[PDB]
Amino acid sequence: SLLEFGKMILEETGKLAIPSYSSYGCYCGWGGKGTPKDATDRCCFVHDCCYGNLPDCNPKSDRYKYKRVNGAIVCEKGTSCENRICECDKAAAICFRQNLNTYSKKYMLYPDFLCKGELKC
Ligand SMILES: CN(C)Cc1c[nH]c2c(CCCO)cccc12
Repeated sequence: SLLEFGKMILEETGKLAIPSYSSYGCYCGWGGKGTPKDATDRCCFVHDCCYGNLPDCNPKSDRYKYKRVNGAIVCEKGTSCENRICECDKAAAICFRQNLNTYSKKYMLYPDFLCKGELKC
């Protein structure tokens, strides 16, 4: 669910999902069009694609369970939708973690008209 993914992002990064990632660039949160601005945005693009692979699942509301096994996120057994949503969100959090070194506040609240360039999943 949206709230769980926000917790997973805070644990990984130390940044609150809202407002650090909720409006970042051309793909994070509401959005998803044009050429991703940077590596963090590419994380959101992949995440957006990952959700798109699951048209009959509801990632905002569906709650999954996960644990930590060496500080590592480990998705636990639930429904097939919940399992698949978890793996999507786990990849995004890790991706954000991996790219904190290039995170830029200038891409926060990025303008929609500046998101141009087709990019398929
Ligand atoms: C409670 N709810 C309002 C939280 C929320 C809104 N947008 C979010 C994003 C967007 C980052 C990925 O697209 C990530 C994690 C949580 C949120």
